Amino acid sequence: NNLALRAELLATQIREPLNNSIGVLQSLTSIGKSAADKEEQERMLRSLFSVVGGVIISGGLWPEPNLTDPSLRYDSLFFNKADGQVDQLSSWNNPKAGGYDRESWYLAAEREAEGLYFWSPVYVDPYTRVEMITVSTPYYRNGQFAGVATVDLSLESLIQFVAATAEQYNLGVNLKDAFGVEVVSHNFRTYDNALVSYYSFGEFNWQIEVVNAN
Ligand SMILES: [Cl-]
Repeated sequence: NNLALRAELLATQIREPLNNSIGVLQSLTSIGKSAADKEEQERMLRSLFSVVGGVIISGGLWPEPNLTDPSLRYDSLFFNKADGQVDQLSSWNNPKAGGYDRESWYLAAEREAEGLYFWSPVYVDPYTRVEMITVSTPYYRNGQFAGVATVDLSLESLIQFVAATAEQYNLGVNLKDAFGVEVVSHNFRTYDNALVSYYSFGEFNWQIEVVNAN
């Protein structure tokens, strides 16, 4: 057959939500690095999450906190794509609740070099309750680290996309993340010396194993 070719075609599709998330992150960092005030940034972030599609379901800006008046310490700008409307959530900003600067996806990007991207483990967002993977990156202002930008990928949407694509190409696929978690497993099994095509998106990035479907 043409297993290796179809496996590359599948990998190219699996790459789309990855590329898509990076692109949205770059828009977020543009907004964070800009001179826009907070109401203007909220406006642009709402518009951004209104226009993005695919598996992107939520995300936003996470300024370095000022740990005062309790309501002032945290001023995250976090947006969730619900009917089809976009909601801004304030849930991370009450100090009593712990704040956001100790979260894995914040810490991974904190004070890192602009232009580096970090992938969170799978988790259920404690406030939107959506199971997701998060890509994060730092943004800077005046040379000084200013905060973290995030984009959340819906796991459910990613699974449906990867599995539907594999099925169209008459493939089975297992996709694992940088923590070894099985993100998607669609019609994947090995017996009678079936060939497996392996493709790595990076040493600590996603991995796929691909078989022909019968
Ligand atoms: Cl699955």
